[PDB]
Amino acid sequence: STGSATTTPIDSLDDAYITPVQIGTPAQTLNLDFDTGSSDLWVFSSETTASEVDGQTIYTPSKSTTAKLLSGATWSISYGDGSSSSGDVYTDTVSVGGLTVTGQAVESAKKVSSSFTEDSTIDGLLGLAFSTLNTVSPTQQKTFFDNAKASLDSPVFTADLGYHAPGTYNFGFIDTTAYTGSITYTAVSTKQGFWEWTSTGYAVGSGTFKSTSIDGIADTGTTLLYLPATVVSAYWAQVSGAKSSSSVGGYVFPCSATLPSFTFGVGSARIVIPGDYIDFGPISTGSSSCFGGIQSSAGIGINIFGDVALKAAFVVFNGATTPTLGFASK
Repeated sequence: STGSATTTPIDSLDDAYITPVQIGTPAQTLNLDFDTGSSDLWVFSSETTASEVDGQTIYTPSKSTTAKLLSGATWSISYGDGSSSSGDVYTDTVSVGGLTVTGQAVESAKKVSSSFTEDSTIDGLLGLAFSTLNTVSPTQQKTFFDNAKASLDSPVFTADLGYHAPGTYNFGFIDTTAYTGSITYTAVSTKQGFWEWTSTGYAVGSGTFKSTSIDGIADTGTTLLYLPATVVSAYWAQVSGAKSSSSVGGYVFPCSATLPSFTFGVGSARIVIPGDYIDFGPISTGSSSCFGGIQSSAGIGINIFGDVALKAAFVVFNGATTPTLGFASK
């Protein structure tokens, strides 16, 4: 089997991407944030504290003939941005782009933090990291991908995120029309539960490539590119007037600037992030200070190849017995 679904930016900055997901019988379609940095499929629901719902579409398990309470199971998750959610668990039928999993754990939120409430466009998350990170207790549950894997034509999914445009998540096949050149594959460590890999270096604009190992994670659920302070300083030094602002929470730059590109290495291959991808617009409405899309990972504890980086590539998440990651230009 295979599946193919379009993923759409939630706003004009590509802050996140939503993908429609069918849950239950008859189908209830919710728009979920596919997150290769976590491993829980959770949704706003009929159980979510009413004051914490503001515009989201909810899953109502009592209206699904295939829903079953997973008795005694609870979940609770905290994300890198400080947001969180928790609740109980149902199993139900879940379909993405024509690919169906029966008996998928659907984690129903009883509580969500303010960031989730305030984002009316995101109805929940669909985790695509390794199932070892799943938070369901006392019986850990599998991701949608893990459950689907055996049925797929090939044990892979691909992320093809757009810049200010829709893109695609495919399951079970590699669309050879969706990228240019060849795909370069690189090793993955699953030791921390992430799609963790080592970039071979970077360049700023038309500058020379610096060969240096940068361990980090491919994380579709993180907006920006978070890299070591040395790398980030070298980038922003090429933008007149750019500075790190503790009050704003990162590097800012004059909105009048033209940003240089940023290149990262995948083995001997190179992925180029155009400068425009690194512009996250005014820090507040009407400001002439703009927020940067490359930020320091210092104090996160891990480097993160988030959407800024991933959207410059066609990315293969290869879930074979020994997982790997592939990157192609597009």
